[PDB]
Amino acid sequence: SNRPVMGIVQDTLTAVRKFTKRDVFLERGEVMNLLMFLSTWDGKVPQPAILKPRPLWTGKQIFSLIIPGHINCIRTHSTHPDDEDSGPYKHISPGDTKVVVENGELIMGILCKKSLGTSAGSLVHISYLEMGHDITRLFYSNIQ
Amino acid sequence: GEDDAEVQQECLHKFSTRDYIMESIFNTLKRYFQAGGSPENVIQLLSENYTAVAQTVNLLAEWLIQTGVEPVQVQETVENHLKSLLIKHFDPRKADSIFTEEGETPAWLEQMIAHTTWRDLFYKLAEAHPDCLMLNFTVKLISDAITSVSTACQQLEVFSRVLRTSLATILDGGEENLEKNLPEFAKMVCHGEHTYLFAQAMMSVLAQEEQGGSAVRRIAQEVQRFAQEKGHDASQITLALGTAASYPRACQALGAMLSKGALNPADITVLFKMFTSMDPPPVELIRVPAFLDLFMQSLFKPGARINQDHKHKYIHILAYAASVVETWKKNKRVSINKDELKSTSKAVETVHNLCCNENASELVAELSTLYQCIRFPVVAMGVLKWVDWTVSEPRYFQLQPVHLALLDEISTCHQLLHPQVLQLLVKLFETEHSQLDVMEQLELKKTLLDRMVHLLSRGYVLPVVSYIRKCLEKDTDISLIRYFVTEVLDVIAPPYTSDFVQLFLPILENDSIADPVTEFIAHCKS
Amino acid sequence: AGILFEDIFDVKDIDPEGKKFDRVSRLHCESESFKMDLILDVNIQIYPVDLGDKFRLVIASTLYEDGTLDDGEYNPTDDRPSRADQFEYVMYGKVYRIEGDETSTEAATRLSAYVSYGGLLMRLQGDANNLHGFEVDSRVYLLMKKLA
Amino acid sequence: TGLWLHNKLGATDELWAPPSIASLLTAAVIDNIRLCFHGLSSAVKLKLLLGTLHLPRRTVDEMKGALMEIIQLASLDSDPWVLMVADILKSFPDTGSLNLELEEQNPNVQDILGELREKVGECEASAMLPLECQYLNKNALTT
Amino acid sequence: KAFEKKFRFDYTNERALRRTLQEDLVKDVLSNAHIQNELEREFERMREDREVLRVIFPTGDSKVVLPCNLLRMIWNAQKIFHINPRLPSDLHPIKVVEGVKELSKKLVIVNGDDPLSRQAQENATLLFNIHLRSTLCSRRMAEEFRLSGEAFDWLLGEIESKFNQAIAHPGEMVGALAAQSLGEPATQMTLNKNVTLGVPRLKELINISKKPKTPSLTVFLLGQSARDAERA
Amino acid sequence: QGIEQISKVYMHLPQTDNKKKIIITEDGEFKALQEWILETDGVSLMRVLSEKDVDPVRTTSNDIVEIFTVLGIEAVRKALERELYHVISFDGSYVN
Repeated sequence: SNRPVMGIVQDTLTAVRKFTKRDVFLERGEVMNLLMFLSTWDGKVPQPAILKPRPLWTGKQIFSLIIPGHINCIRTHSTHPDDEDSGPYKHISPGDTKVVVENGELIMGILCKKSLGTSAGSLVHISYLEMGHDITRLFYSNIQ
Repeated sequence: GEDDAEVQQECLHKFSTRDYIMESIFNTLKRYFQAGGSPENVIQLLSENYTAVAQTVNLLAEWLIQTGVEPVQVQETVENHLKSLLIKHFDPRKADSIFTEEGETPAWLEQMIAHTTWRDLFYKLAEAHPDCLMLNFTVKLISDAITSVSTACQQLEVFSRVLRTSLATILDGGEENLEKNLPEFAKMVCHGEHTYLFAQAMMSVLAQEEQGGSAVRRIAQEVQRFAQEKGHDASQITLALGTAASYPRACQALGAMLSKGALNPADITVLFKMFTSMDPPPVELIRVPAFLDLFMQSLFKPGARINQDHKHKYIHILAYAASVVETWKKNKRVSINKDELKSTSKAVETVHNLCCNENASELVAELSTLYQCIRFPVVAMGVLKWVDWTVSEPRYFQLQPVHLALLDEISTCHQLLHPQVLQLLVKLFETEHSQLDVMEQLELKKTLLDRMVHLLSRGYVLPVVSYIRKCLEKDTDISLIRYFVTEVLDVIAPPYTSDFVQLFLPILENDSIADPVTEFIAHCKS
Repeated sequence: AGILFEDIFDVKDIDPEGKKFDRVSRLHCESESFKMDLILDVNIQIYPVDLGDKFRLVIASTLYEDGTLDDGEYNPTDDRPSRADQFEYVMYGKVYRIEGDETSTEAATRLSAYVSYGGLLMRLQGDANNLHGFEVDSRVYLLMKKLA
Repeated sequence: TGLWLHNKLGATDELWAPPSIASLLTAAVIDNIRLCFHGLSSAVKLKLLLGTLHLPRRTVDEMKGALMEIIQLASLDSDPWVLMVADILKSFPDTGSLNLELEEQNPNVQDILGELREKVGECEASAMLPLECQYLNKNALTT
Repeated sequence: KAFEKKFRFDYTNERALRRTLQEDLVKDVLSNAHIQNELEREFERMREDREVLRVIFPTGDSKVVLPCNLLRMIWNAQKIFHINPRLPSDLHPIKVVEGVKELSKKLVIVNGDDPLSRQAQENATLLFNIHLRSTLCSRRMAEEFRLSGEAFDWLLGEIESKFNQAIAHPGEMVGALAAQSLGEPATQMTLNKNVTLGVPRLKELINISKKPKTPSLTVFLLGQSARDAERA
Repeated sequence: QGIEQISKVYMHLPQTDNKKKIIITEDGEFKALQEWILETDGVSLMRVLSEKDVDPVRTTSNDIVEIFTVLGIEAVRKALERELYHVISFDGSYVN
């Protein structure tokens, strides 16, 4: 069915849905711990999404390092309110329900089955079609 | 060198061309006869190609008049042809050249202006050219017989004199002719903010008169509405003009809300805290029409963005606006009635809950509490805007229309809402759907006609029959007017005042049946 | 300078569609001077803001107030005088969209610039003259300070 | 500053202040209008003086003296437009309100009042009330 | 109307070309009628392609499976070369037309030069060529994508490479692959007018039977009986 | 009256757009008209196609051997493809 046969599964799928929420904030030690497990990490700590009153990184900000290359993707979270695409807040999302990967960076949205699962057009599918099987293998392991 | 070898050929082109003798022929002939050469063959060239098109026209036009066809058809055809040729070939530079050779256009202009079509020609020519001297002079002078807004506001004195004359006509217009008397003034005021501020300040000072200045205040609010329609924020105008300066918090809050053309929980919270304080600012301060329309579209369109912790705050401020009695002891609020507040807020709350729930059958379920609660006027306005936006959806009549019944409670129980209800149904009487066929469109139209006849029975008779006359003269087929007369003469009891006959019977001349029509015509002519 | 934009805003709504994230609120703010509409997601937990507040906003290309490029990398040990010292709330994001009212015939009069500070989204709508510093896929710093 | 006012207000089709005028002004310019207020066409002078209103209340309160002097200049221009906007807007930059005893020896305002005073007095009968009265309960409505 | 508005290139409104293209390209487009005839021919063959799609897809379903994701490749071209869509582009429309033409020459499924091989080549890549000409039309390339010359060349190279990577490799046991790909969903197929479905129906289709459980005729009507319930 | 081996005939308007009468209006837009279809039990395709005021083009069966006997080998190829595509895609799953 010209789609990925394997996607992200139970615990890590629920946990990455919770991780890429808009209000996930990680302090310095937490991100320094998490980047240990990122095999493809180039060793540069990204600039935090919030510098003052305290350095904090977003879950999407850390996940953007997991996304390889410069792939670009558009999907919708499972709880995407249809009629959001018609309202004034089209390209800004109140519920953060539209996932937009841009140049290998997750700039908005909450990932779920509809963007990391086995569905055709999912992020892992585009990762395979663009970066090849090896980089997608590393992408899977790093997400896990 | 001598231009003879070129200018003589320039003239001979207009001599030997087919058919030019009848003209600048004199000027070119003078340029040639002074240039010498062969002037004898010039006349032969002029008359050689004289095809006698003019006498051909004599024969043809007099034969069309021989045919018994109306010659005024020929007049309209010739006028349309020549006027269209002028408009297609009008040059503003040459109009200004006619101005340059002499300031006042010679008698050809003053003979054209006697013709209505040429007066309309000059209107369309000069309404778009605010700097062409001929065109500006013509439009201004014809106004002395549209006054162009650029020359209306070019100085105080012209603006003031046209302003006061036009405002006198508006006040003479009563409550109907303002529609024609106000725009010519309003669009004149709505061109600049300085002419604006001046006219608004004049109308504000005029409004202090208790001998009708309420109407000048009304017209000032209407001009402010139009200034908003031209995309100009007159918020701070109304602030510094009214008693906003008496309360800076209410000033900044309200003015921000008006400048955006929308509400917000912040300014609303400011006003809520102000009216929750022991010194509530004046209820006149918030009683502004567009502001209350913002309340309507916040509480009665689907959406807008809303919090429950502020839903009641919007509701309570609107209740304070619609309920509280402040008595002025020489501009001193000394007695504050807030006793008819809580019931009004409760009714507004329940009705807004229903309206923003996007109700039909559930309306009929709680129609008891509705017609209990429409007795509140502000609630009646809110339901009116809600049912307007629901029913104004394209093809809302193919799926439930109970909503049209509710106007019966509104208009009957609130006299001053007669103008809104008819001015709602004027849109609905023009409903047209390809899905709901012309049969169903006529069904809905006849239903709305019954509503308009009921509203006529409440006394709103002059504008009803005037618009019925206008749409018959236009749109409204003779079947609809006959059904109008059927329902009317089936419900209206004699005597019939001539203020109603003067429009109802001379449009009833088209038909004679619905026999009650014969009785009506005989009684109202005898 | 490196300041793409500066203004003073006032919060006209806090969380309009109802609370959807227990630490983040979508402020809607107006500007009195430039008359820009602002939507901005703010982490209220560390920087609590309530309704009717006022604050200076600044969108800057860099923080070192010398034109020196930031390098887009976290350096906790920076001796250069940072502009962030004059502000309470500092976020770092990327402009990812610049819409406008342009037609194929005429340029835009009104522009809407969208920025994503790690997920926290901002839109800034207003006249095009004040948003000429914004260009897509460029990094920006949002510097916000409450005003008394 | 004068050519700056030209480049921000050169368009004569807009006789209004441009939206966001305080931003299309600057506090430096709020002070510096006095240098070349009388240098532009009178239309531009008017648009500037009217732009004074949309500026924030506090920003005007800080530079109230500058707008006071600018209105004093506005009361001198030959075009009566500038004279009456100065007359109306004398008090705003420091008080926050406008003049309202505006029959101020201007024969044009004298014509307006001398006609419309008695015209309104004649038209008191069936004088269409403001549009606020529709939404109010009967007690305040009568009061 | 919408198709012509969105796809037919306009070379008669100078303002649009100034907004979308650099002034030298605008003068080049407006000056000579050769390029204008080329763009007219482009739109005409796109209209022919539209009719071909209409007869192929009578149900109007635009979703279709194809090798190369042209929109994603255009987006990657935009974000690799930092295309600014706010500025006029430097890409000739004629260069777009000739580039898509030579690219379509390069995409070969069946090779040869006799009429039979050429016709089979046209038919094999008909739908993808239609999609390519519609997606990379100079109208959309100049209006909404705004790609530069180097970006467009990179895009053509990537389309060529990915298409050549998409051709079926010889020796692949497509029979077994089809058998497994059609046998796997039978393990998920269950059973809930009333019509037989699931693995009984699949059985009967493969196990071709003279006795259907629920034989039927979805018979259609054409006259007024199609809409008239009484006549039906 | 009636053709044998036809024990029941259900008449209905399909609300799903797949069986709706899809046309291209003069503007070039796809419009899905709602038209009555009849679905029967038991098949005699030659007879029902031979009937009067019956669409002889769109009328089809779910019985593949009937299609082969009456229409041919390419017709039953296409009909078999559509039938097993239907039974696969009925549950929402997709296969190439």
